[PDB]
Amino acid sequence: GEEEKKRTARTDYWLQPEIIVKIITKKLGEKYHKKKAIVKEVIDKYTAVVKMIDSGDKLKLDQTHLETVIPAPGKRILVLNGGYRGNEGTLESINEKTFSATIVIETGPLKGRRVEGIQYEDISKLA
Repeated sequence: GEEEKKRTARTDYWLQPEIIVKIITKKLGEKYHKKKAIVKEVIDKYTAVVKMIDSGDKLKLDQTHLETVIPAPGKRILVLNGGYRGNEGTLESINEKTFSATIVIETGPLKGRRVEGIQYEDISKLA
């Protein structure tokens, strides 16, 4: 949004369970590279368990081995960072200019908050 924060780095950990991420590490194999997996469990916030959506395999990858993926408008997302982090949102529209998205909070008393400028790195495709 209209923030004087030139850096959108809220928290260095962004791994939340029940989100889809893309494996950009290739460390476990190319069969896992650029593939989509769901976080089954986060261990130490910087490390999480991802179950391959396609392969079905259970992997143990660090945040640096994973990348947040952004769905289409109308889909649910999990906001990972910011003052809304931990909440669920619906993707309204994306801003590829700032690499951010417009999401509306769908959880708690914050439900109904359509907040814009949420970086693709601060949200994830909800499982």
